[PDB]
Amino acid sequence: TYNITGDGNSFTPTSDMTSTAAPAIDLKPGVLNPTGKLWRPVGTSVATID
Amino acid sequence: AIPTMSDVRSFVARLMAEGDPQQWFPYRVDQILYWPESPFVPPIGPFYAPFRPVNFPFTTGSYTVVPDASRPLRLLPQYRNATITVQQADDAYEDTALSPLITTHGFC
Repeated sequence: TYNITGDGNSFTPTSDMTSTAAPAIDLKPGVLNPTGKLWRPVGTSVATID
Repeated sequence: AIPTMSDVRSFVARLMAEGDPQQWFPYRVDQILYWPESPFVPPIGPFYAPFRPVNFPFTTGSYTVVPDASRPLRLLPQYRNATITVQQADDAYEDTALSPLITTHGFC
């Protein structure tokens, strides 16, 4: 970090650079999913696929 | 009662086809249904059940002793909601048809 109390610092507000952050995010239920729960062939070898 | 040469040879022929069960078995034990319909006593060597309770339907019911019906049977085609495409329908017909055959005309 730099001493704030120095010279050279620009005050250029532009349309191009419109403030933004991440205020909130999408958390719709629908949107939560993707997707498949992970499972196993009973627990024995490659036979129990059923 | 005592099975005919005919019927055994039929039954065998049928058997020696395709398609596989669900409840397999290890060769170290006999595995007699985990759903306790089976009257499984305590046998010498068989433990009990298949070791692995999976999932499949079952039920109890006796067989209706119906004689060989020397008459052709009618069918009411009650419908179920699984609706095949015309081409496939047709196709499968083509696949299973006993037709062509020489039609007894009868009378006008």
